[PDB]
Amino acid sequence: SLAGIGLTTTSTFTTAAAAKTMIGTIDTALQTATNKLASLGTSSVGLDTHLTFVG
Amino acid sequence: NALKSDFDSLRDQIEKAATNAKFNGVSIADGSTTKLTFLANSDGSGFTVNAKTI
Repeated sequence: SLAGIGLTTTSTFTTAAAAKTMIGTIDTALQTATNKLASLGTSSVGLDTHLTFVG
Repeated sequence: NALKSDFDSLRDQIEKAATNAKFNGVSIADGSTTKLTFLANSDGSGFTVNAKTI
Protein backbone atom coordinates (compact mmCIF):
# COMPACT_ATOMS: atom_id res chain seq x y z
CA SER A 1 0.00 0.00 0.00
CA LEU A 2 1.06 3.62 -0.45
CA ALA A 3 1.97 3.82 3.23
CA GLY A 4 4.21 0.78 2.71
CA ILE A 5 5.99 2.14 -0.38
CA GLY A 6 6.81 5.55 1.12
CA LEU A 7 3.91 7.46 -0.44
CA THR A 8 0.74 8.92 1.07
CA THR A 9 -2.99 9.00 0.37
CA THR A 10 -2.77 12.74 -0.41
CA SER A 11 0.64 12.80 -2.13
CA THR A 12 0.65 15.14 -5.13
CA PHE A 13 2.61 17.93 -6.81
CA THR A 14 1.45 21.52 -7.26
CA THR A 15 4.46 22.96 -9.15
CA ALA A 16 7.15 21.85 -11.59
CA ALA A 17 9.74 21.59 -8.80
CA ALA A 18 7.35 19.50 -6.73
CA ALA A 19 7.02 17.21 -9.75
CA LYS A 20 10.81 17.13 -10.11
CA THR A 21 11.04 15.81 -6.54
CA MET A 22 8.06 13.52 -7.21
CA ILE A 23 10.09 11.80 -9.93
CA GLY A 24 12.65 10.55 -7.42
CA THR A 25 9.97 9.78 -4.85
CA ILE A 26 8.16 7.54 -7.35
CA ASP A 27 11.51 5.99 -8.29
CA THR A 28 12.19 4.94 -4.69
CA ALA A 29 8.60 3.74 -4.28
CA LEU A 30 8.75 1.51 -7.35
CA GLN A 31 12.15 0.17 -6.28
CA THR A 32 11.01 -0.84 -2.80
CA ALA A 33 7.73 -2.34 -4.07
CA THR A 34 9.58 -4.43 -6.65
CA ASN A 35 12.00 -5.68 -3.98
CA LYS A 36 9.05 -6.70 -1.81
CA LEU A 37 7.44 -8.62 -4.67
CA ALA A 38 10.72 -10.42 -5.34
CA SER A 39 10.94 -11.49 -1.70
CA LEU A 40 7.36 -12.78 -1.85
CA GLY A 41 8.19 -14.85 -4.93
CA THR A 42 11.23 -16.36 -3.24
CA SER A 43 9.03 -17.30 -0.28
CA SER A 44 6.54 -18.98 -2.62
CA VAL A 45 9.25 -21.06 -4.27
CA GLY A 46 10.45 -22.11 -0.82
CA LEU A 47 6.95 -23.24 0.12
CA ASP A 48 6.79 -25.33 -3.05
CA THR A 49 10.13 -27.01 -2.32
CA HIS A 50 9.02 -27.82 1.22
CA LEU A 51 5.79 -29.25 -0.21
CA THR A 52 7.74 -31.68 -2.38
CA PHE A 53 9.96 -32.75 0.52
CA VAL A 54 6.95 -33.23 2.82
CA GLY A 55 5.31 -35.50 0.26
CA ASN B 1 7.57 63.38 -42.27
CA ALA B 2 6.54 60.48 -44.51
CA LEU B 3 9.78 58.63 -43.75
CA LYS B 4 9.19 59.26 -40.04
CA SER B 5 5.63 57.91 -40.17
CA ASP B 6 6.77 54.80 -42.03
CA PHE B 7 9.54 54.29 -39.45
CA ASP B 8 6.94 54.49 -36.68
CA SER B 9 4.67 51.97 -38.39
CA LEU B 10 7.60 49.59 -38.91
CA ARG B 11 8.69 49.71 -35.27
CA ASP B 12 5.08 49.11 -34.21
CA GLN B 13 5.05 46.10 -36.51
CA ILE B 14 8.25 44.85 -34.85
CA GLU B 15 6.75 45.15 -31.39
CA LYS B 16 3.58 43.33 -32.40
CA ALA B 17 5.33 40.56 -34.36
CA ALA B 18 7.48 39.99 -31.27
CA THR B 19 4.33 39.98 -29.13
CA ASN B 20 2.80 37.21 -31.26
CA ALA B 21 5.78 34.83 -30.93
CA LYS B 22 4.18 32.22 -28.63
CA PHE B 23 3.91 28.44 -29.08
CA ASN B 24 0.87 27.04 -27.25
CA GLY B 25 0.94 29.78 -24.61
CA VAL B 26 4.70 29.71 -23.92
CA SER B 27 7.39 31.83 -25.55
CA ILE B 28 11.18 31.96 -25.42
CA ALA B 29 11.71 35.10 -27.53
CA ASP B 30 9.36 37.75 -26.06
CA GLY B 31 11.03 38.24 -22.66
CA SER B 32 8.20 36.61 -20.70
CA THR B 33 10.65 34.35 -18.84
CA THR B 34 14.36 34.07 -18.12
CA LYS B 35 14.86 30.49 -19.35
CA LEU B 36 13.09 27.24 -20.20
CA THR B 37 14.54 23.90 -19.07
CA PHE B 38 13.72 20.72 -21.00
CA LEU B 39 13.98 17.09 -19.95
CA ALA B 40 17.22 15.31 -20.88
CA ASN B 41 16.93 11.92 -19.16
CA SER B 42 14.53 9.76 -17.13
CA ASP B 43 15.86 11.09 -13.80
CA GLY B 44 14.57 14.59 -14.62
CA SER B 45 17.91 16.22 -15.43
CA GLY B 46 17.28 19.25 -17.60
CA PHE B 47 18.42 20.78 -20.90
CA THR B 48 18.38 24.51 -20.20
CA VAL B 49 18.01 27.02 -23.04
CA ASN B 50 18.28 30.68 -22.07
CA ALA B 51 15.54 32.96 -23.35
CA LYS B 52 16.59 35.57 -25.92
CA THR B 53 14.33 38.63 -25.88
CA ILE B 54 13.41 39.92 -29.33
